[PDB]
Amino acid sequence: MATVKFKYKGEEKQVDISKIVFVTRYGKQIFFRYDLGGGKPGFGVVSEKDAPKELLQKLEKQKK
Amino acid sequence: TLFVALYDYEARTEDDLSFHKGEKFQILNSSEGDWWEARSLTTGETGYIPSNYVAPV
Repeated sequence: MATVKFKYKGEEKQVDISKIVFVTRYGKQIFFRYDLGGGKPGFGVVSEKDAPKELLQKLEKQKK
Repeated sequence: TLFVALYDYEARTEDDLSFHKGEKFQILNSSEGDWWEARSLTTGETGYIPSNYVAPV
């Protein structure tokens, strides 16, 4: 579908939404975890203020 | 350093832990990344907790 960009503790990276396990939006900052097939999982945080809303609408969907 | 949950959140998997507002967690590994694995002081269970939903006391 799409590749979400985040700042993993300062490490700017883009991971496919299809590789995300769970998404937890706070209403200010979105935190989630992804599982890369390259044998390297990690976490990702996206600001709901410093990032395009288009991608934010893909992270937290209805009944997530 | 105890962390208190500002908002309630139900886990979507067994990786993340479900908690309610006022929950106190014992941070085990904060160097794991964004999500930290902590042990609840009330239940005593382990799991990943969202740093955005908790606040340090």
